[PDB]
Amino acid sequence: ARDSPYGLSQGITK
Amino acid sequence: DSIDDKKWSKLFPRIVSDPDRSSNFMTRAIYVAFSAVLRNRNILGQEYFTKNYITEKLKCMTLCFRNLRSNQIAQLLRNAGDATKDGFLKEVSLVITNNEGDLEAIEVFSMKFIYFENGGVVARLSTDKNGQEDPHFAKLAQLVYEGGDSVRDQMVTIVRSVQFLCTKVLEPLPEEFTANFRLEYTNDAPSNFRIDGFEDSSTFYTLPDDIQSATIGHLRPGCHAANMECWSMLMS
Repeated sequence: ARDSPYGLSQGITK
Repeated sequence: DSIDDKKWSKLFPRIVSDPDRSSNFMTRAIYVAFSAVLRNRNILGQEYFTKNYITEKLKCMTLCFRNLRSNQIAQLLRNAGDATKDGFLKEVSLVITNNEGDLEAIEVFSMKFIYFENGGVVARLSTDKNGQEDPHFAKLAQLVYEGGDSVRDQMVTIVRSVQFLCTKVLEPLPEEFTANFRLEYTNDAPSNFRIDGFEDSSTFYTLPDDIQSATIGHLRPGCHAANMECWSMLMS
């Protein structure tokens, strides 16, 4: 399913 | 070989020499260190943190399990930390940028990992991408597990360093910024493996050429190893 080595999370924005 | 500190027992395992607890300590390590970073850089306000003891010497603000938001973020790091169990996690990093979601970072708090084949002695190789040895590999591979108390001191060094950098070294973050967690999988991790909370991405993060850095500290439990560093434009 995953063919990429990176993971991105939702963040905190100020 | 155990950590007999009364306070340490709450957040951490008393024993870190065996694979499971070595991996589990790392999960707790990620949780405490990034809690302090988030708190002391004032990315999140106090109300997302619970005052906790690390040792009888040192206190720290850790993500609150009883607040909606902080519990989500704590869960996020717990998932990243659980990937350490099978050697699937190359790096987790708090990435601060101007806009969501820029590739080049203003500031990064990185934990970078390495796994050991058996007995916790010989390091499993960690490479590019191009076949080149990882930047964080050598320094962590040379290390030897020196007992539970050594690990206790390492955790204390990291949290104290985190407090120092944010309080004495780092210039304040801009009024407007976006901070998110970005991770990298190891090549060993299968295609069916994905870490909850983290979207797949072909891009990680990058740093400006004139970037400054500082070593927060290393971790050497029985069967795992990690190096934590700070990269930023806001030093001094």
